[PDB]
Amino acid sequence: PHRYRPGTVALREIRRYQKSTELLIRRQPFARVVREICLLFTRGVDYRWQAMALLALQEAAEAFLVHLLEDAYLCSLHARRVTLYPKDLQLARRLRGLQGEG
Amino acid sequence: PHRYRPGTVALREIRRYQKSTELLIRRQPFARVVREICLLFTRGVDYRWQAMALLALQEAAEAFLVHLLEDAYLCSLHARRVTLYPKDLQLARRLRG
Amino acid sequence: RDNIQGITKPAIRRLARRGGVKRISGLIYEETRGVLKVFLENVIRDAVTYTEHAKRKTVTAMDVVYALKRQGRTLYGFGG
Amino acid sequence: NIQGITKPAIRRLARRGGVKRISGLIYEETRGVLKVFLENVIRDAVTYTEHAKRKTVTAMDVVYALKRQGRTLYGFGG
Amino acid sequence: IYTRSGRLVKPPLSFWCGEREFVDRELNVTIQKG
Amino acid sequence: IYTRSGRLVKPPLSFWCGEREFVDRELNVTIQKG
Amino acid sequence: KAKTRSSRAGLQFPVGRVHRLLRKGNYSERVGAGAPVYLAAVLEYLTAEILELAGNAARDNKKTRIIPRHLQLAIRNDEELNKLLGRVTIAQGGVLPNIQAVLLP
Amino acid sequence: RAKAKTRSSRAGLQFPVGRVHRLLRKGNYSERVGAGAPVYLAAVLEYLTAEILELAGNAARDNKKTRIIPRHLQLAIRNDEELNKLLGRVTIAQGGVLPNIQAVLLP
Amino acid sequence: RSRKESYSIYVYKVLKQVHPDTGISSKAMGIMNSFVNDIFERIAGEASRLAHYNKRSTITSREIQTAVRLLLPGELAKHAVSEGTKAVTKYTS
Amino acid sequence: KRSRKESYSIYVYKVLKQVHPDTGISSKAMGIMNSFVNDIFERIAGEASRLAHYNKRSTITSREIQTAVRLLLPGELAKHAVSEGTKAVTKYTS
DNA sequence: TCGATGTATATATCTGACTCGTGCCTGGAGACTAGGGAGTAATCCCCTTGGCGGTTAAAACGCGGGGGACAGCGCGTACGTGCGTTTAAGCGGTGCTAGAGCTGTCTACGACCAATTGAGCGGCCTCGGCACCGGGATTCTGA
DNA sequence: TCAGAATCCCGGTGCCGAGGCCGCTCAATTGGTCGTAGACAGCTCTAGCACCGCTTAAACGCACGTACGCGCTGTCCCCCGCGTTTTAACCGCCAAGGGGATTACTCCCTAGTCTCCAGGCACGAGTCAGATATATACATCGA
Repeated sequence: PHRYRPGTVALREIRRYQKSTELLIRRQPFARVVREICLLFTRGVDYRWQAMALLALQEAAEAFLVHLLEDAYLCSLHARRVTLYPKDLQLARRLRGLQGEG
Repeated sequence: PHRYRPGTVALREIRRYQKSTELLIRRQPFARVVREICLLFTRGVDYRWQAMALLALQEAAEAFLVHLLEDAYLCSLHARRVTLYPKDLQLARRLRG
Repeated sequence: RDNIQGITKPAIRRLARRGGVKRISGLIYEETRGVLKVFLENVIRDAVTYTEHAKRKTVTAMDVVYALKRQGRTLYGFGG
Repeated sequence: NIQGITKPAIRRLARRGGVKRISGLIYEETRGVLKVFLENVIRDAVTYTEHAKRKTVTAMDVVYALKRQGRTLYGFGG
Repeated sequence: IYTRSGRLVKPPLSFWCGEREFVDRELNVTIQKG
Repeated sequence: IYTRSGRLVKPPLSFWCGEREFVDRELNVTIQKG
Repeated sequence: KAKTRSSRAGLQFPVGRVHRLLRKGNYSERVGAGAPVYLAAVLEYLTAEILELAGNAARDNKKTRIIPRHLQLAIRNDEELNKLLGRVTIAQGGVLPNIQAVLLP
Repeated sequence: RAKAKTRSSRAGLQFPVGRVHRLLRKGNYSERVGAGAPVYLAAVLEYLTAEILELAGNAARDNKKTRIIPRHLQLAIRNDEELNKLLGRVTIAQGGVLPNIQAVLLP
Repeated sequence: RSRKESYSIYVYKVLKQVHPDTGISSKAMGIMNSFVNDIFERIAGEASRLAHYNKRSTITSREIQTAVRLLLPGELAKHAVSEGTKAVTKYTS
Repeated sequence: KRSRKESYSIYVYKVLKQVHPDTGISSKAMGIMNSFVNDIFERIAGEASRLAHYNKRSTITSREIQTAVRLLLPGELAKHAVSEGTKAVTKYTS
């Protein structure tokens, strides 16, 4: 039968996903996570969330994650590797810390 | 005779220069460099620098360079080398910029 | 099923693909989930503080905008 | 006179940064980085002192330029 | 290690590994870890 | 490419490599390479 | 008769509204006459540059309506304009398509 | 008229309250300012100053020196979990760096 | 309801002026609104700080020029100062 | 003679003689204290002004300063700052 | 080097929001007082020369060698990839109510201001932490 | 393990910077108007949350394969560590005037207001890109 080589399918995914602008995380689970975190922070008070606020939060989180993964893969390529590794994320967050953390 | 193995003097230098807090760049060359840059920027109009104006600039430059070198060496040790290479500075400036 | 597991492996893979990543290790997902959790914690705490100062019992999309702007990442397209 | 920043001085700065081994090409890169940083800071300081219709750049202008650039500086300023 | 106020001062934590100081609505600090 | 104003729009340059634009009191740009 | 201050200077952006924002925005005790017109001129020039780039990007995409994707493509492809908006994220803007040469076989 | 008591004395604070109130009005922050805002701000400032000074004095005493110097200030500030984050983007004149040699280099 | 003032007519006018046969959707138009507001905030804040640093209580035409010099980079700054000077010169007449 | 320049040197010294009575302070350290106090004051006042403006008000009350403190200080510092400020304002009210 | 197997672009073909249009308020255009800048002016101080010069502490050049480190070859495992389930997201319509959002309206509150007067600046000045002067020590490396 | 040699401790000296002291002078406290900002009630109506049915994408297993990362050549080369010569930074120093920085002054430009009016804002009406079916040059593994 037919079977693509390992890697030539991920390139198509990269090209497809750098072209579109739709959100990548499922909407409902992200809203549930946001509600849980807000409830845990506010200690039992039920706060209502607008429809637009969840969307804005999801957009910001997705952009931040994409940029962080870009920097992590930059580090991985610097280390003479093509695989993203957990230490790469830690190094990327360390190089742009308290100034860029917030 | 007596000859220390390579490397064991770097650690002593590191401790000696980290314990103390003085400036690590001579005043006159840095002042001349700053004046040259200001003269080139202003394009021909002489500018006078106060006594404390040069000191603050030197302090800021020294602190920035020290922190950048720390980040670059961290990048190198991630890259599994003990030597600070030029590409490490470029990576450090790219990631935090 | 814990909520933080709602961000599944395919979602992280798609985010990495948008980020240019070609190959992914099996231990990335937990670290990414932790980073997302801490970012959400910070932003939501700031937004809830902004809302509570206004004597409101529901948070709006504008409060999230000020929270993100204060944290350092300005957002465009939601009023300011 | 960018050569005024001597080679041992870069070594001393690296030693204060915990650097144990230095390549031979690091010095030119460090000189370039120092030059660009100084260019930006001096540009902002010169603009600040120009707005005040002054002819001597004071430490306050340098402090304000550094604060605007992102790195606050304590001490100087009185 | 304590202060006059009483906050437990310790050497700075490693945020890059997930360690953080959680803060709630009532400002009660909960020390977290990676 | 040129704008209706007349300035030359250029792709972003590798600032980490030292490439930089020179400004002056005349605000005349000068592309500088690293 | 009535003559708007925006039309006197040939400015599309308002001058009265900008002056009101400057006065009511607790920026300073007093504001001069030329500050609102200068602000309006600068804002109009920046908006015009953004719109030129966005329109060219939209034309290159075989469209006639400007969208966040076009604004993101135009803003991040100009150096002088990317630096000004470096710390800004644009909703539904995507990313600039690039793949590092090492990955390409 | 009777005797006059400073607002710092009334509130039991060492930092000035009239000066903070004047700086709030003259700084163009809002059209009007309340009456408890300067007291609140002065209390916060005094707490922060006391924390910094106490840590600096402890660091100076650990060095067998009876005078606080910028090196002592840097040592106090950079060894705190929260105070480091509050002053993360700040360079202190004549402060040096924390002694930190990583374990990989050690023979 | 309540009036919600925004830079709508002006943005559409500039789009008409510079690209005669194109339109802008709602999302991109709100993005442009936010961009204009952000730039105005930046310039006004820098001008206020410049006015306070020299112990002055007036935002003259000079202060905005120096704020534009400080914030906008390079050619953008040059063209912005040129256009602003042209506009104020035209207004004075 | 010369023009008066205002600084927090005397108040910082007064606070110093409350936690370490036998310890002095240099001049550069005094300047650093002045700069730090001014920076923190500017941060708090700016955040209070922004919070007042976002709610369409024209008054910086103690509530705005309290919220700015809650926003600008991490964790234990924030908690202790709110506690001390509330205590000081309560003592002032009487 | 070609067959063809998935395929993601081009080719034609029906449909809901952006740009029209118009009420209609609510926010923009003009004279005139008064404090904030512009221009002026003697004064002193600090900054840059233009030099003094000398001294001594870095800086530069050179040589020997020891350890990084880069290229390269081997093993094994794990993360990529295609195919058969099942599980929770997405869409649409109901509905109920919590809660934003606009209006009325006074009341406590902060701006404004003459008048004192004492806290907080500036200039002086001793003396004691502190840096510097000189004299014995534990840790690294060849034998 | 023994032998150089750099470092820290220890005591004695001279110094200049830092705590008080005195004098003085602006600005903060006391005390009292006077507009008005917003805190409190009241009402409308509008989105937000919970639910019910129906239609479809992640999860878990299974077989290659190629990325990588210690381990040994290997080797080689280049960056320390030290010695010897060079040089220029820096510390006291005369000086003197350009420009900051006064005071310190004296004389001309925007804010608030009342009168008038038009230009953006909100509320209805009409299609271009979104989606649906071919189709079709891409390109890419395996012989």
